[PDB]
Amino acid sequence: LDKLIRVGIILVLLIWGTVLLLKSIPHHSNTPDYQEPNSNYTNDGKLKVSFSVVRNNTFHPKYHELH
Amino acid sequence: NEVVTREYTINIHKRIHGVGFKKRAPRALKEIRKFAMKEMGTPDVRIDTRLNKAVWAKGIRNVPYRIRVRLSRKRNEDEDSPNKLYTLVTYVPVTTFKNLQTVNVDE
Amino acid sequence: SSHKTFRIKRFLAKKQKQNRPIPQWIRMKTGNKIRYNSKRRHWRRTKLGL
Amino acid sequence: VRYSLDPENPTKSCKSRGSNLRVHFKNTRETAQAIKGMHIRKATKYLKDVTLKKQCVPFRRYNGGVGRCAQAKQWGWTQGRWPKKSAEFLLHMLKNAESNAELKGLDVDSLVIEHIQVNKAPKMRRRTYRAHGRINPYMSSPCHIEMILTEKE
Amino acid sequence: SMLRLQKRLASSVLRCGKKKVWLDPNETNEIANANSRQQIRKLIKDGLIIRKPVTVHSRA
Amino acid sequence: AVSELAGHQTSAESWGTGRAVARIPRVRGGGTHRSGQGAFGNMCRGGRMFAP
RNA sequence: GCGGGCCCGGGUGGAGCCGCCGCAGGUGCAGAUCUUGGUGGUAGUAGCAAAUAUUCAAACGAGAACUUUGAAGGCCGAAGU
Ligand SMILES: [Mg+2]
Ligand SMILES: [Mg+2]
Ligand SMILES: [Mg+2]
Ligand SMILES: [Mg+2]
Repeated sequence: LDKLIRVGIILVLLIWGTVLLLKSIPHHSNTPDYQEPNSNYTNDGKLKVSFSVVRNNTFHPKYHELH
Repeated sequence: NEVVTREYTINIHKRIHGVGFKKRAPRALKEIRKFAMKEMGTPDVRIDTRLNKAVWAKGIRNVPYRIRVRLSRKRNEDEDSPNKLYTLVTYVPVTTFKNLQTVNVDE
Repeated sequence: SSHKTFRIKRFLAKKQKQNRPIPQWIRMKTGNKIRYNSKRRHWRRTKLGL
Repeated sequence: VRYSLDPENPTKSCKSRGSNLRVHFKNTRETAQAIKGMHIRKATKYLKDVTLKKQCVPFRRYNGGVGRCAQAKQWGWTQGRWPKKSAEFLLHMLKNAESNAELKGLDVDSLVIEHIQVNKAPKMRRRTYRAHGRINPYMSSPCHIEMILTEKE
Repeated sequence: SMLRLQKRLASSVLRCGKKKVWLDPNETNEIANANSRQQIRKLIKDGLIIRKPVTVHSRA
Repeated sequence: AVSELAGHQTSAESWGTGRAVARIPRVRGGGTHRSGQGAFGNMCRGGRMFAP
């Protein structure tokens, strides 16, 4: 019976708290994977900065020859 | 003891001497802060907005040579900061600065 | 371009729908080797050269 | 985890470490060398003075191009700077170590830094754009820092 | 804390440039919860937000 | 035996002299890692084994 | 053991391995401006300097030179920023 009374108390406390404190709350939207997707996107950005750099012809303004 | 108020006339002319045109009024406010810190032993100095307007009245290149300000030390009533007291500097409109001394405004 | 044709609009719509990230519950599957979408497309780089 | 130079008396010693901290390795190493062997209160006071540019950190190994200052005369050295980010990063480490000692049941005002070590962390990669269509790496140099405090007084 | 939306909406409601939009610096909290218009118009009616007069360009 | 096409499926040309590279056929163009890298040689990665 | 190398001791490691008689080879690297990958000195260095300019107070905030609000000083000056 003690467990049941504890459950009742918890439920009433939660209801009171929400009514007098918490703000707007989303119903359910398949709670974002962002908690680990932060590190996943950190690795993804490490991949993104690893994009291939195209080769280029090095400029060199040389002088004249010889005669 | 530490709640006294008094008036000072700061010579901005000899403190902003040799500074650039675009860094003269900000230097004037920096010198006002330094003057308040040196006179009143409070690292926290708050400048009144009207004092800023008085400093900036004639643009950034031309700052008034003399300006008379009130130096008031307060209690910092509610902030739980390491600085126990702070100083408030208020602009005093004055016609002429001749024979004006650092008169202490008794409370 | 605000003057697009129907085919181009359908292509853009399909790309936009494909740009979304991978759902989290995929990671909990038994035989899963995928950690991120790895095919995300941003509009600054990889300019979708139509 | 594994600590290099394990404490001689684990009963009266606390530990603290951090992984992949985005702070320059050379400045942090110099600050750790300067702070090594100090008392905990002295170490905190020295770090706070460094943040206020009242005391400098002597640069002895990585001193190429470092300017000179009068603050370095206290250490018998010429080079010196005032690394702020490194000082804050290892001051948070000092706070964590003090909390660990307090939880473990140790005298906070008797702790000294017996061991402190800074190791290089894997580099983050960014890119910079140069002349004639060239791209060169623009990479961060994070570090791993671990230290052991021992009650010695 | 963040009142760019309110100023942008008040400029459209008053049909001014938002250079003349004056948000009350004291009661910013009451401005903050006015995300939608027709509620900013209520603040205009209350006088919390006013359109400032144009800068004087004398001709004399 | 190894496949006859192993290593020669690429179209690689050797960059001429006047460049810091070492006169080895390299992958032509592209924005890939396998671009200007090296092919057709037994000393190159991927490449082709000597005397298949 | 002249040598090519090899046999034991200790630690880590967790699942296959070696000697001998013969057979076979994609069988031994210091270089080839060799190929691929990684890491140093340079070096906490070059640099973060094209187009006049910012300052004060408050708010949110753990944290404010860079956010927002108000005030002041400026610029773009109807072929306009
Ligand atoms: Mg582009
Ligand atoms: Mg280019
Ligand atoms: Mg430099
Ligand atoms: Mg002009």
